[PDB]
Amino acid sequence: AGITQSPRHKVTETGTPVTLRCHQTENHRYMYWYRQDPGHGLRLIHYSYGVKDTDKGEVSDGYSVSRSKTEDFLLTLESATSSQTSVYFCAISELVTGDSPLHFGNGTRLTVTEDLKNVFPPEVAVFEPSEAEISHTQKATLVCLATGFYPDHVELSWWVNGKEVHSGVCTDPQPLKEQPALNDSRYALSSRLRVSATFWQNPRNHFRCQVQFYGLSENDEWTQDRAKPVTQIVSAEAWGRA
Amino acid sequence: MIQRTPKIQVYSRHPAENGKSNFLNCYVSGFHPSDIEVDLLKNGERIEKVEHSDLSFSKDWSFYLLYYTEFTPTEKDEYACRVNHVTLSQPKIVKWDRDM
Amino acid sequence: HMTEVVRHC
Amino acid sequence: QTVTQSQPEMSVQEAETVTLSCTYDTSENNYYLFWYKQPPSRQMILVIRQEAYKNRFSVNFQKAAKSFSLKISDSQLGDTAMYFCAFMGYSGAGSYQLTFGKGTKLSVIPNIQNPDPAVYQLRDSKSSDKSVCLFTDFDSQTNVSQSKDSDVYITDKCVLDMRSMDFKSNSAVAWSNKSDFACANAFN
Amino acid sequence: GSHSMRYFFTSVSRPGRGEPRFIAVGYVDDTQFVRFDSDAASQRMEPRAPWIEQEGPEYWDGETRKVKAHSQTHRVDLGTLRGYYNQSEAGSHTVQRMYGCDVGSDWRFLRGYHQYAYDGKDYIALKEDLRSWTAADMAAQTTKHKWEAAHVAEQLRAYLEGTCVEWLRRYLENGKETLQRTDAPKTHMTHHAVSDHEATLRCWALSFYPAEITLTWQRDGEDQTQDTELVETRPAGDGTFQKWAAVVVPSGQEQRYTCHVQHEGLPKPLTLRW
Repeated sequence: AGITQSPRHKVTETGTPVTLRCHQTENHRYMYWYRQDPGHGLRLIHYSYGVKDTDKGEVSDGYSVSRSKTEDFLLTLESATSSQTSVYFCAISELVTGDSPLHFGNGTRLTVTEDLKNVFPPEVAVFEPSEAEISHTQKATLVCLATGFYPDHVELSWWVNGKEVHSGVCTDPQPLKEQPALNDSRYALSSRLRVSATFWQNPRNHFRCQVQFYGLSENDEWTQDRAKPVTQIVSAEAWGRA
Repeated sequence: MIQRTPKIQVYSRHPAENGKSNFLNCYVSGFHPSDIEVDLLKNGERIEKVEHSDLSFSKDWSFYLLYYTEFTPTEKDEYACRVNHVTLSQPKIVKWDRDM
Repeated sequence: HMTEVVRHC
Repeated sequence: QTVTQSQPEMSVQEAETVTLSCTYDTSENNYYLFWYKQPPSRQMILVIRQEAYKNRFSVNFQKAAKSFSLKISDSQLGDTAMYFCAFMGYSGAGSYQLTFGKGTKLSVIPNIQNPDPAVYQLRDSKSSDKSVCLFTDFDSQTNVSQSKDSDVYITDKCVLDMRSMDFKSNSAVAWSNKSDFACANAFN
Repeated sequence: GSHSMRYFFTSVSRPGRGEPRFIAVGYVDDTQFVRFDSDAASQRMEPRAPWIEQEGPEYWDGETRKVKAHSQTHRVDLGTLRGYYNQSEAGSHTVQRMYGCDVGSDWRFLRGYHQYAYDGKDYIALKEDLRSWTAADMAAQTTKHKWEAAHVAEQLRAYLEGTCVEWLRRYLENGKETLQRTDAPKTHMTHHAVSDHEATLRCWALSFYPAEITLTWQRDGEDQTQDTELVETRPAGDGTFQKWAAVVVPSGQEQRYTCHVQHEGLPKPLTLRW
């Protein structure tokens, strides 16, 4: 299909302007910006029937679009509001029928923080399998706990002897709020990886929990003493124990 | 595209009987594009309350409009239709002749 | 009675 | 024009069949309907298409009823997703665009062959005096309490699949910021 | 006699002013009965003839929905066509659409049509048999493929063959006093001397309905085509029409020339002499 949205992840201070870029290679006439929000499905923000031809969707207000060229449909927020924390989807269509459907891009997670200082990278800790579990089930469960991050733009993955694994893994579907009473609470997320007792007890086996984090860019101001909460990987690890 | 000049016809709705209420029509047809200024004149000046039909067009695509007003004809009073359109060098005036 | 069948050219 | 998914959430046992409802409103003779699958990747994946004029997944298109139910037979665990119904006009309201329903989050539930519900205290690999509580191996009917205290955090359930051993197990995790937190009491 | 139902749509872009002008009017033979104007305040399909007023809310809400669907389609089409022809945003352009159905004396379906023009020239048109398009240009060829993909001709044909005639039948019934009347031409001849040696004979036909008429001049029983001038048939304003044909003739030869009038409400054609 061939959409790319830029950027894929973004944090923006309330009252800043921000633009989302939807790019197609297809030369298709019809482009769309929808936002996805719990309890509303996908709602149309604006659309474009062709070059320099744009009109308003049902959630128009707060957002402008521009269709300079065919290939690009740009979504712009003059003055960011917290209500505009959402997941943004671009869509493309040649004829808009059954056989020429809308094709969606992969989305953009944008959160509107009250302050860039509120952005923190995760800390990551691996917890070793409980002895009682091994002698009770002949299996071992590792837990990874990524805590303190904001916004909730992370990808957690397990690595065993330098390869990613999926079997035996399961990660919270949604992160948890550490301070639920803060509009800008920092987030926590956990995951389990489960192996045989045999596998855990083999000291040759290396286990790494990796948490990819999406944070500020080079172009973002940082005046605080703590390191800049840049896009980074943070990891914790454990060796098998005999 | 071919711009087409309007064909203009000034005439009354019913046969004109001096001292009987009638309607003065100016029918413009065969024109393109659609934008057109049309005036009904009483002695070389614009009448104010002039109605017009809803724009339509013929098989050849050219447009036609009827502009019409109410009036009673006198023996002495001159009536005309003033038309301007992208295809004219200057406003064109066609006198109402009831004797056609 | 008009038609519904009209589509972008 | 509007689309209605009346059930925000639904469950099915693995290998069994489930039907997600969808109705729509329109004043037009011709139009198109769609089902999109949204897995945790967040991608919007087209699954069914239907033109009004005229495989585990099937639709029951009842045009007079304005109903467009999606049936998933033989549910895999890979079918756990949010499913969206979408409407597209021909010339009338909502033509040249999609209008979505609110979605149905489908959870496909595995059978726990040998339940063995137990709470375990794990310790940090780094000398951290920090610890975590794992409640695992409970049967699919077990609902995990929400955190009584705000100092204690408890996750939703989560099913892992140890493909190698044809084995599935549920777990949740609980930690506390407080010192002297006991794992034995975490889930009570 | 035969009858028709025809709708006419005109869309005129106005650069620098916002939305294009959109006007729609609907006719049964030569009687307009509905209209929509993008510039009027109602934004509703409006009645223009007494007998359509009997239709209740669902008819009006429907036609308003439909006419707006046309309005929106044209609005896009102006932009699309400009691109098809690499024309600039500077000039005003026109899209026109006309479709309808004809029925015979038996009120049974005779023919249907749907044609579309940009800037006063044929762009694309349904063929006689309502199964395919005639697209002369490359731009129209592009449109033709889009309309094929969306089964436009299949669905139009169903409309034109069914709905179009069924509602014409209904209109003809509901307005039978208006629509089914035949008003025969009132005829007369005028005479004005051009020069010493020529005179104008003008053949007049007034207050006739329907508008279809033929006026022919005749010298010595033979059909005149030389010195003969026929104006556009023109509305009186009371639901009747007028037309005249003039011929320049040599003085004292007037009685050589006959005018011939043909119209539905004349069993025999009229031969008028001066």
